[PDB]
Amino acid sequence: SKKVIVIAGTTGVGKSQLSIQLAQKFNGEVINSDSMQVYKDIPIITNKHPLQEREGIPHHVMNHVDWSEEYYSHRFETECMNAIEDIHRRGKIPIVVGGTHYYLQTLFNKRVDTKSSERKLTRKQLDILESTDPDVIYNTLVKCDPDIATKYHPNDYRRVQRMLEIYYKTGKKPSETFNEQKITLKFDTLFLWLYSKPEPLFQRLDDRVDDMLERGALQEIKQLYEYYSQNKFTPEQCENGVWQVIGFKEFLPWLTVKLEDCIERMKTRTRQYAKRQVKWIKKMLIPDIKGDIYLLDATDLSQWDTNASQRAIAISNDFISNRPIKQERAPKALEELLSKGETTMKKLDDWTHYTCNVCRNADGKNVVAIGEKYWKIHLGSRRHKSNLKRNTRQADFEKWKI
Amino acid sequence: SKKVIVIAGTTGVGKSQLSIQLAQKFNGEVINSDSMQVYKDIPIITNKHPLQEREGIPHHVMNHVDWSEEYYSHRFETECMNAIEDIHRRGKIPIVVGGTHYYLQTLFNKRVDTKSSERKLTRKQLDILESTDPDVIYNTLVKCDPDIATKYHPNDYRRVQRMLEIYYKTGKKPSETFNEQKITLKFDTLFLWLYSKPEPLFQRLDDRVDDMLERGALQEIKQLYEYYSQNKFTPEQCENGVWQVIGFKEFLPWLTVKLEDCIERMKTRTRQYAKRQVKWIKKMLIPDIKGDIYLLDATDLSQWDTNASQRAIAISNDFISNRPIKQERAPKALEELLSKGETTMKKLDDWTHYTCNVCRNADGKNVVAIGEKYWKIHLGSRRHKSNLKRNTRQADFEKWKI
RNA sequence: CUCGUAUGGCGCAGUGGUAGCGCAGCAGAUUGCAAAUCUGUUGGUCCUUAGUUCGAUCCUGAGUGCGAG
RNA sequence: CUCGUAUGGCGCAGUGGUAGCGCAGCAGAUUGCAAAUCUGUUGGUCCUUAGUUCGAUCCUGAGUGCGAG
Ligand SMILES: [Mg+2]
Ligand SMILES: [Mg+2]
Ligand SMILES: [Mg+2]
Ligand SMILES: [Mg+2]
Ligand SMILES: [Zn+2]
Ligand SMILES: [Zn+2]
Repeated sequence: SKKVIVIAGTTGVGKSQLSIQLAQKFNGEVINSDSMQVYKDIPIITNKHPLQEREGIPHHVMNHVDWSEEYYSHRFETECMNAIEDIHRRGKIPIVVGGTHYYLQTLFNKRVDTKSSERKLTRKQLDILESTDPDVIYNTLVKCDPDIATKYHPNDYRRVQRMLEIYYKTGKKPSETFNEQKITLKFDTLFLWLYSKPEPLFQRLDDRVDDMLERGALQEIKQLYEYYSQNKFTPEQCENGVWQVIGFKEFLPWLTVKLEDCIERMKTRTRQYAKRQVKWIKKMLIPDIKGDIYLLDATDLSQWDTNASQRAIAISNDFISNRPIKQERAPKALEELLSKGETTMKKLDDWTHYTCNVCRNADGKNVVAIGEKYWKIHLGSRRHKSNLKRNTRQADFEKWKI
Repeated sequence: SKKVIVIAGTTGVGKSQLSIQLAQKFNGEVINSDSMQVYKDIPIITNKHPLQEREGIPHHVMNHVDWSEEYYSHRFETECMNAIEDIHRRGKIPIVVGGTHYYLQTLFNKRVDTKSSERKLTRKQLDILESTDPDVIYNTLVKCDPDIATKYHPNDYRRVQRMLEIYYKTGKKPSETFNEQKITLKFDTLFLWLYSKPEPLFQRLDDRVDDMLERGALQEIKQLYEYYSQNKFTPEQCENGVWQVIGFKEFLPWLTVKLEDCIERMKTRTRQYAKRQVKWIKKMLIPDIKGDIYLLDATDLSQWDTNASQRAIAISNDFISNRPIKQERAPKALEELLSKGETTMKKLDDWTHYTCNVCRNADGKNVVAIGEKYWKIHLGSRRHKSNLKRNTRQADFEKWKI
């Protein structure tokens, strides 16, 4: 009965705090899921409650990757899948905690294997793959497997390129692979959503940036700018590694109310990450695991012990005890959060493309709407209204000539 | 990949009526589950849509059994599995329905493989298995694997006996087998719960019995008593076959007011089945498939086309189209029906046994409560109150003699 | 006119001293029998009355409801 | 009292004919980069008021808040 407990949510609710209670209380090792904490030390700014608070619970896939390195999906795909191994073969229950919920796709069938195949990537194929022009690599995909071709935009470099590579290396179009995909989840899992109202969670996430300088956010980033030298690397790769952490790039140009230049920006970047996190849980995660998840009202921190702690244990208990849970799944307060309307409903289903002939971006290309709902939006945007007006307006230069 | 569309619900909405609407628009075979439709003709009373409005839709597992045969959970566990095969390899899709929701338990990993190891039980083992006394075969189980032993009552013949046979034939205790059981479901499934209010569904189920005589319920049962005469199946083989169908035993005295004797009884038996059906879906099915099911308000039959038909297609559609459904999963009206409280909550979790020393049934044995909740109930039942009262009295006289 | 019977929603057992069984109902169970099987439990205080009595559902008479020649 | 000056949520441009830019904010995508990357979009009656001009956000008269001796 390979069971696995997963804690999802925005930072500022107590995930790395609950993962501790649900650790010894049920014998488990906590795995990480932050495309930041994996980088050697440099805590505080990268968030990670002091070691003397992990209650001796062996964490995995975190604090080990070197600054002058890059962390990708695959990396976690194996490093995580691996930690689960050890934790399992040790009668201990894994507890995956993390903000990059994209990585949660590993805990269940959703990845495309691309290594066991030796499809000789002929020169002609690579030239198309490693092409400088985005539309030429797209049209190629449009031909072979036009299905998946529509699910993406002709400007989605990373995406279109990824799909074609799959068609080439595996031979079998990626459209079919998905049409007959397991989608099931490995190891019986228990998803816990430790959510918190936006307004408060925001006020907290900001006072968290303030009191973040006191703990030594200064030295943190300062010790970060130090590694910046003795190596040198222009923004050609100095914006994809530890560099992303909130506080580095903010004081980067401020080191070649001037304080606000970095303060307000930091507090902003934080919220953005949060907002997206929620979006991914609501539009991706939840819908995929078919609304099977348990919310935890973390809005009021003065009731966390009863609204998130106590509640968590109970739920987590029956989960491990192989006994069906009796918990309502979500407090009446945060009830709509799981409703199809606040989740799956926000998804996209109409992929039919649309092209506006009277509008185009800087790249010269005409605008490309995807979906009736959105195609109709463009046709109503000031943009379209203006181009359409000065169009029929530049035409009125004929009446005054004929 | 291979998908299936089950249709649960009592017998007073249109499960068979809708199983057709979908089986066509989405191309599929309607696998039956009702343990009554699986008998040569005799439909007018065993209920099963006539070929008239059949619209040439293929129906499996039904009408293939003869009056003289005892159908069980295995013959279905095989026939169904086979029927689905054909459908899956014929460019179609299984549209399973049925009334005996128990059998649907086969649509996933649950049962044990007590076939591979056809090990022969030593005389000593069989003697214990095929014992006449229920407590002696139970104590045996209490010893080897006391875990599963508590999940049952010392009077649960069929149950306790079945568990022991699993321990013997497989060697591995049934307690562990369940503690590490898949529980997952084979083939992506879509459960549709075509429910309807109790009051109305009852009024309908009864006018159903009335107009049931007109279609020829008389000849139906009459042609049933005819098969009775041959070999004249004594009350030995009268509860293991078509015999149990409504009308048979009901009108047995009408062939050895006198009309109500069978009328009221019939209408009653009907409701009983319905009530239990709902309970199984609410306490068993739903909880198991983790509240993943779609209700369909069939209370008002004047809105069926919109509340059950239209709605069903839509949901069914995205299901097959491999697109996550956007349907609210259950109309605000019938909302509590899926709530943990109206389902999983009704389950039993405290299995600790309890014995009353002042109470015993006809079998002589003392009462055996299972679970605090219920142990406390017994301690307050009139039964206990009386035995406890007439006890202190016929025991206080001794306290008087001296 | 002759005679028994006249108890939980219905069909029944039963004792001078304060009551039961099955059906139904409610409820739990269900990992080859599930329209089966198992388990628990809510309803009467014995048609009405006056007496017979230390006290009657069970005793006597009667008003009354059914069963018969 | 004499001069600067107020343009969408924040900061800035800008033209005689009825407006932009960066940043926020909102929305969609995501099956080896995801704190990435891609795509779409809502905000102002250009301070108030009165005039020359056919036209006023940009010219002129004061009007009001803000800043300057
Ligand atoms: Mg933390
Ligand atoms: Mg007396
Ligand atoms: Mg003044
Ligand atoms: Mg922006
Ligand atoms: Zn346009
Ligand atoms: Zn008792």
